[PDB]
Amino acid sequence: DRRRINGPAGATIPPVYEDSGISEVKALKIRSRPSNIIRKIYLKTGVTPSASGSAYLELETSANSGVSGLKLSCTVHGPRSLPRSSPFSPHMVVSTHVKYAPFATKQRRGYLRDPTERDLGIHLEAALRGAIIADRWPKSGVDIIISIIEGDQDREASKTQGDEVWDMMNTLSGCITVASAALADAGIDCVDTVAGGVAALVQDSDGSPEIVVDPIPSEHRKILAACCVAYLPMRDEVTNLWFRGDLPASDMDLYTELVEKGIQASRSANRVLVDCLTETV
Amino acid sequence: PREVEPSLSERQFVLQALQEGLRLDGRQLDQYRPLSLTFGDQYGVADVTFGKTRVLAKASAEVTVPYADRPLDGIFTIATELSPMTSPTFEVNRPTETEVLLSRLLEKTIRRSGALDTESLCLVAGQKCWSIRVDVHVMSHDGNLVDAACIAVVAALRHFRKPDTSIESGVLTIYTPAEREPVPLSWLHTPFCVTWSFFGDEGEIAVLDATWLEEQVRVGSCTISMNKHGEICQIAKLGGTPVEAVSLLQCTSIALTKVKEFSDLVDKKLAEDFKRRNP
Amino acid sequence: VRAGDTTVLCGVRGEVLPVERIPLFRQPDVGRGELKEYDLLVPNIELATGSAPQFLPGVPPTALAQTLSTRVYSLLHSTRLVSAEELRIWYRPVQDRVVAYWVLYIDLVFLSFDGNPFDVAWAAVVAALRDTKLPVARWDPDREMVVCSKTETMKLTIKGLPIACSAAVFLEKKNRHWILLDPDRLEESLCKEVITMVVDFSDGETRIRAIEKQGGTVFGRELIRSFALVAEDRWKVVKEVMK
Amino acid sequence: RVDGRRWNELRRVHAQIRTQAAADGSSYLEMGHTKVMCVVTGPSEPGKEAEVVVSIVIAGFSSVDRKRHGRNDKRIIEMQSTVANALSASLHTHLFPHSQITISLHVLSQDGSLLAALINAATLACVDAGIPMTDYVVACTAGSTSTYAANDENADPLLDLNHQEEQELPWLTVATLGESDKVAVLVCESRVQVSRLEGMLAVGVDGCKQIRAILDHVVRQKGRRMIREG
Amino acid sequence: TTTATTAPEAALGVLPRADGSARYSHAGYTVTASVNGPIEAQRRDEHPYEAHVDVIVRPAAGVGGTRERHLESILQSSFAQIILVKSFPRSLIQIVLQVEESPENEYVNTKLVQASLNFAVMPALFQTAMLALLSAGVPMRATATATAIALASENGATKTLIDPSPRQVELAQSVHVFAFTSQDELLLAESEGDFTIKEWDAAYETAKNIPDLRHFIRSTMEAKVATDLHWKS
Amino acid sequence: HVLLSPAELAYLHASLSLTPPIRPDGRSPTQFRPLIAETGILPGANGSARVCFADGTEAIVGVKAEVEKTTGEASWVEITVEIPGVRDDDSGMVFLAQLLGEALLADGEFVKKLWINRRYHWKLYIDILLISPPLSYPLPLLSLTTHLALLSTRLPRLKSEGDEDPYFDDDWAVAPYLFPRTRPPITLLVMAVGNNILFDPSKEELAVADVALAVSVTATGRKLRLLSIRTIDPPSRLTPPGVPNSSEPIEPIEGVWRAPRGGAKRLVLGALVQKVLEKGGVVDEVLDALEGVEL
Amino acid sequence: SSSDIVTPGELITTSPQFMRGHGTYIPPGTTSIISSVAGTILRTNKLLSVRPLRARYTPEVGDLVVGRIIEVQARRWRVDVGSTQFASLPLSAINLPGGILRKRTETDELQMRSFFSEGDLLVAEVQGVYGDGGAVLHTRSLKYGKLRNGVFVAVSGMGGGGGVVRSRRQVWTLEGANGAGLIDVVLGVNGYVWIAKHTEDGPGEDPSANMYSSQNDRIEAETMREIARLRGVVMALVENGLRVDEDMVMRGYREAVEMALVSPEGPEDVYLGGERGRQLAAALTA
Amino acid sequence: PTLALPGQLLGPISKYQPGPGTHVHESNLYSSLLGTVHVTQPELPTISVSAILPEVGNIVLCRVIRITPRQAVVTILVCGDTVLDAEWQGLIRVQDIRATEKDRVKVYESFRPGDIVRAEVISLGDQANYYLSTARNELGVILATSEAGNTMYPVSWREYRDPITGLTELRKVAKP
Repeated sequence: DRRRINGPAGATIPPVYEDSGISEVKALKIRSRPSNIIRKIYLKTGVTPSASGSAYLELETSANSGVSGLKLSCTVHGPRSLPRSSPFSPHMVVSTHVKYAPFATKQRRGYLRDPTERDLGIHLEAALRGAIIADRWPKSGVDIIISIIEGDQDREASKTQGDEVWDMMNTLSGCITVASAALADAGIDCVDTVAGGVAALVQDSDGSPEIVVDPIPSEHRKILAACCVAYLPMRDEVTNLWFRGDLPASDMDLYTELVEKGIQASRSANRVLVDCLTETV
Repeated sequence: PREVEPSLSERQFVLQALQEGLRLDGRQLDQYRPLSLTFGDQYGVADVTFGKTRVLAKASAEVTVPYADRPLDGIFTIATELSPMTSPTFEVNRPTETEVLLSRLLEKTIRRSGALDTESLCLVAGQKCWSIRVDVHVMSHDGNLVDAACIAVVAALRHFRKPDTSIESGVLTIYTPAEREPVPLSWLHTPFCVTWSFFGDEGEIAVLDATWLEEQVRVGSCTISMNKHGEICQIAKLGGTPVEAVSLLQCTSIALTKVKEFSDLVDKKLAEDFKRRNP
Repeated sequence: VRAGDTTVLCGVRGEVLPVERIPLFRQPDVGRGELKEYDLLVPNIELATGSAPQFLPGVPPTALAQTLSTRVYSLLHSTRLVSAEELRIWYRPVQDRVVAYWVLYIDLVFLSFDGNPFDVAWAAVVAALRDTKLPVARWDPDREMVVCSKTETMKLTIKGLPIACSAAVFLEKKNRHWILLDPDRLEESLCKEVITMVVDFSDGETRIRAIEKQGGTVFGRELIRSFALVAEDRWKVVKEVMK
Repeated sequence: RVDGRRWNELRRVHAQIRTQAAADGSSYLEMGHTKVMCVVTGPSEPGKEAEVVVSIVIAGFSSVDRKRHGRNDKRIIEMQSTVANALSASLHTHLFPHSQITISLHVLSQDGSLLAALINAATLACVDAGIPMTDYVVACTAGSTSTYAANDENADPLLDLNHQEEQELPWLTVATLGESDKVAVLVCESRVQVSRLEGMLAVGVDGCKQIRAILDHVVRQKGRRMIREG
Repeated sequence: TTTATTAPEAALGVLPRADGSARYSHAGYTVTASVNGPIEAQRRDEHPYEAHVDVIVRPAAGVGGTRERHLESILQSSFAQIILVKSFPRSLIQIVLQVEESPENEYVNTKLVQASLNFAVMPALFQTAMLALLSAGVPMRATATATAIALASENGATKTLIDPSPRQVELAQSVHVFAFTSQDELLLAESEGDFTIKEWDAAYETAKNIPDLRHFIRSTMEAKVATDLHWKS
Repeated sequence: HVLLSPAELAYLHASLSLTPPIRPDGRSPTQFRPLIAETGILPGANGSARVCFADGTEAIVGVKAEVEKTTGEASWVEITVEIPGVRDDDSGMVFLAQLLGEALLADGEFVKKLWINRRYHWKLYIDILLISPPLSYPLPLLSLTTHLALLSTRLPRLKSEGDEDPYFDDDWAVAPYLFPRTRPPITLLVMAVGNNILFDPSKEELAVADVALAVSVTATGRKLRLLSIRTIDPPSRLTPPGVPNSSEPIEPIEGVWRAPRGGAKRLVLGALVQKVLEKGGVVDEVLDALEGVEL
Repeated sequence: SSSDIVTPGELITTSPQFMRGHGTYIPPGTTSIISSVAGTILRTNKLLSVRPLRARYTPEVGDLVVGRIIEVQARRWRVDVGSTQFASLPLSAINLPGGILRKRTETDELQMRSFFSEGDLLVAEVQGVYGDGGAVLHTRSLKYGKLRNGVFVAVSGMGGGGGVVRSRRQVWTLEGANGAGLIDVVLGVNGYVWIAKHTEDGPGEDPSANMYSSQNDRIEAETMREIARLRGVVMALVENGLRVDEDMVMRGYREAVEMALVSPEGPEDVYLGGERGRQLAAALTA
Repeated sequence: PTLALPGQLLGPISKYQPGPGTHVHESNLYSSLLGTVHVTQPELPTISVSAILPEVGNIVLCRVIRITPRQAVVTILVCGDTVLDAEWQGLIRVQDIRATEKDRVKVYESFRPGDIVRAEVISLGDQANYYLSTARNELGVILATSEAGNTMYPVSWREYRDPITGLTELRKVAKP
């Protein structure tokens, strides 16, 4: 591009490890965290005073202190005049922009922006737009910008870990939570705080699968299905439901439980979210 | 911003004058503006002036890894981004209908004409290939950019010299000018663009080299790219009011004559420059 | 790196570039040098959308990101901060060859922008590079590719510590002028004239590695000579932060 | 002689009109194995004359090789410019100054003569849409059997070239308003000698006459069935 | 034209269509600058108080990368300090600079995407832009002239190279670019490489008190005005 | 996207809010609109299909299978969605492109089918063309075309073994079906107003939806298997507010439109998916109609 | 003179006796009239014109049209009526509840969105047509104004070719069936159709500040069923090419009502798509 | 002093009347903002939450950015003595500048870009603009800077005078 310092002409290769010993790799990660316990959420508000409201969210990779994984910076921009090319809108226009930080980008040099970044925008847009009162501020717009500082797993490494979709659900859950923190910080009329919960159906043995809150695919041998839920506990409403996984219709109960635990994760995350907002004021 | 238009007085008069067989420049309908071709001190720089239309063009070669359209092939590109210097109507990083067609006509002309030996360009297959970039700078736009640019591009490419290279024990050595004298770029035949314009409401009036003012009044145009030997490398009458095929054949027949004198000029001008380099 | 409200996060990710993929490559004798010939350093600045009101998605884009990137790039090379000797990857059988080069993608993101971007941005670049620990890599002739140890890491031999100091002139226009160190976003909007001074004091004598005055005429030779002392003081305090 | 075809012989050209009910105008056109479907928005408000906006969609399946087409974004933008200018040479855009006409072209299959097919498909849709036209902007291809390098005087121009012929032989696209000699579009990207050009244009113009007979016939067959019922 | 010639060479009205223009060549660098007089500013840069100055730099070859974006900012900030921007509140001033030639570094293979600051070309760009502004008749507070000093070090001595070639710049221990206003004030001071403040101040003297560019600007402008005001008599 | 007046919307919401939902079409909540489709519409494409709704929208999908150098499974398949008049990057287009891919890659069985041998895999190109202008939300139609297309897809039979580069019989009639007669995934845009669940909603209906879900399902009533759910941001949220006759409204005034201000009630989500997966339900109706198309 | 369909570029007549009309053009170098479109040659008063087979609505003064407002402009709205360009609705051309009475007219120009907003439907009459062909609407008759209590459907001859036509009246009120009660119907000559419950402020006739409020009056289920039934009827006519007109709609509605009564699903079922839709057309063309 | 979170229950609609920062849901009143609760206690007691938009009748201070013989376009900065984190454009139509002789008054004689105007919002406008009227004694220019760039002072209601250059300039002075 004209706008960036292009790297070397040749295509650079990401580091490939020596992998000298198979034995050294040894045991596969196992979820020590209880099935109903989310990661430890670190959430801060007002991290970018220049913005009308902002928040920062960070998670321990595997519930290990200091081993940081997901890192999200969110900067809500307060109701502001809409561009004049489309100068009117009866309802406040929630606009969501989600970008992986260059450090978090799948490719250090990329021909195309990740479809994943656009997708997360739509999911987050749907989740937040439900939680935001558009009627309050007609003729105005509000822009929620999420900077995915760090993913819970390195992008090029995630390709090896079964599927990126599970990571995207984890990322989306964080985006919902942090964005809600920023929205509350920005003083944007919201129907209820919305927190992002995620839960999975997993099978790490020949025994029956378990429902697990806030999963990470590396900790499980097989994720049969997962669900991400933007949930409003004070409303008992879901603004954005996202589910993926092959489930027989005979297992409708498991899906129902999977959603409920996913909502339970959202309640758990909302607990941190309210605690952070309460202490903020 | 949007292009400025001539007043309907200017539009009517220019059309009126052409119906009289007269042009505001005093030239005949089938006559070009005084053509000045200047070569810069650096190899590969060519500076063409058609009266008030000036088009500086600089050729350049950089060895680069081959990918995409030419994954192992060696690739020649033309860049002709117009700038406010061309006219305030143009804006940086904002391609236009004029620029896109200008670039499209040039690249088709040079590539389809087979002027360059692409196989000669690749130092190594799938690893390193010479990339021949020619940058076209429209210093002043007074119509017929497609024609002025074509002369500058071919003049630059024929004037341009590659850095010398050598394969030794399989090692590709690329020599800076200090290490070795740059080698001229091999060049089979020189295509030249000719851009007719048509003005009558039935397209019955054909003008050979349009001033910017004329280009705003014309109802159509037809670019023709030809070798000195009569081989047409491309024709582009991309719409506009229709023109009788006999007229277009007349236009091409005349165009060959103009191409021949363009080819003679460039050959002469290159020879004159060559003596300055080697008296 | 946080400097008041301004907050820069710099991340240096190293990637391996095989020589067979490098045009103009030559085996070193052990040109512009490997760093520039091969573009082994790739700094890029992201004025992250919404980091400040002027970077809102609807606001027209500005060149500030590009200018800082090249400012860093040129300063990164002119300071000779990183030596290509460190980035070479050798085969050394047991006929030595360089088989690839480490390419440092030095990405910066302004999480918060409160003015004076270069000082923070440059500090982040230097701080990150000092922290950089590339994995020890070697040529695997059997796999015919460069492979890296999963545990062993080599740290960059960053030489010197060029610290960037900046200031802006505020004019009453007796034409009283106030020199404002680390201009805040608001202050930059009012001060047309700015000065940037990059100094290195690791020799115990201030060495100016770069100067960038522009936008006004208040900063004559006298103030610039005076400012070199101010930059040295800024270097001393920052030196105590970038341990 | 050409495989399964005479030198002065179109491939089976089959077209349909009002192909899609939703579109104000729609056309389907098949020229040999080249398939183009077109849906034209009727002039509608999206300044001196109506804007004609042409969007060409080349489906990946339409190309014999995905790599060959390689996106070809510059090629498509050029084709859209060619068609838009071609149609505007006939459409009475001055009758709808404050409106826009949108032509959407989908290249469902490519077997050469793509530009000619695109222009023909556009006119069929424009006629379907009821847009006042000066005359059918019919298009067709023509290319000397001998190569320009071969320089065979005995060789005579072909018509409606297949994709393979477009790779091997010099070829041209001529679009003529009506049955008239005058040419709205003359795109000849392949190298050809000037002596050959007159023959190719003469053949190409005649091809357009043949195509127009087909196109006009297709329009009437739809027209007759409509007046027969409403 | 070439690097060996001490005398700067310039022309004005080089490009006829432009409001003002100038072609300037010195020390092997040739740049052609077109200036457009206050015109409609695109709403993006329609400042309420003063005209927007929009410097555009186009390299001789390759597409303008980040490097040019910096040059545009450098010249945009300085010329905005020179032009009487207050006189055309909502207007825009285009200053397109086209680098027609620079001394070809015989010791390096062509690289078009290079993003390093090129102090080498800053003086030529500044002079040509200054001439074009004078040609365009844009009101200005003062004229300005730029000079480039490369502090090469040979053996035990430091050697000042004035208006160096890019090859000299890369070999130089440090390079400096000073742009002094007609009032002898400093307008730009871009510098790079290791140097003491004493070395910089020494270069400041070399660039300020020396080809007399002040005279060259005045002499060439005198010739231009004398030529087109010959009628006045 | 779609534009309607608040008074027009108020009627639609009220009509669909009634205990038996009075859809504007007069259609039953369980009932789809008439379906018109074609298979092998494009020759020389391993699978192609055309679908056109009574709504007037149409779409064409073509499937190209190319042997590529690699039981083995990787996301070789790529989906492209050509919408006329979009910038090739719009939210709707990319969201659809990911959504359809999500359905097929949801089980990963589909990836397995495209595995010629351990050395070579079938890289499958799915190109989706919306022939008509996007008058209504394309997702339902695009999914049905993709289902029909994949069903029509035939894969070259392999004369060659696997360790050698694969060699395939050339007869398209000899080439066996992909998804030979699990089924390719169907996806239904399901909508809710109040407690009423609605299927195959019209753009007018979808404009007043309190909840909208894109539910992707497959079969092996039929043995249905849920594959994914995505919440379509109810377009109702972007509609203008109603103006009562002669500030915060305290009451849900009858006949005054008001955009659905919150999320979907937790129970409704269970109801929306429960009704999709009920045996003999809408999915069976859709597959019955879809499987009846000649192939 | 519609013996056969004339086509674009086809010579209609060469003699100078005729004036040209819509769908035809004269090359400047001859007296000949040539058809611009595929259509039927219509001859009246020695003026030759071609009615195209299919063309977007072309307004004429006095046309009663239904359109939804797309834009708000200075003292003007742009109304989509399915024509070649949006019809204009001057702010001076609407029945302000008390524009003179309020003395707020200076305020009114700024608050146009209080009267109509983007997307709002209205029924209006064409008071004029510009040379470019854009219509100018007027809404001062009490029966004209914002449309409420109804459903909107667009007719453009989809498949069946035939669509809405000028008729004795474009607005009527039908008693309705199953105790629906008075429901109005508006057959916008431009192809847009509106079906709503009757109200005294409505466009219909039984056989002012609130005028612009978008609040629907209460509508009972049976009323919505019949309103839906009429909407199905209209589509049934269009999908089979029948003239959509008040006379042909009432015939269809009665047929549909009786069809539902004899149907086993009972009068409650309102569906009319597909074969059942064709069944209505077959019984309606008789 | 009670802190309330978004979605926190405040009480039934029968006990309170929704105020700023609150929203009703199923006959219950909730806080739509993170902020402190406040009850007006005037009919029912209004309840609100405090963690802003211009409104008709509000007095705003704005900066003139461009003037046209018809209307002067200003940027709204302050609404009711409250600075706005985000800004809105407003139009002062020539009719709205002066209380009398609205035909005689000219924009050039009233405001010029850069000066600060205190204006009364007349209406939420079409497109992106508000409509503001300075046709009142308390409304008009507040801060004015001469063509020479000096900060001026109001010599008389018609014109500002410059303390350094001495020149006067015709502008719509705000009387207080």
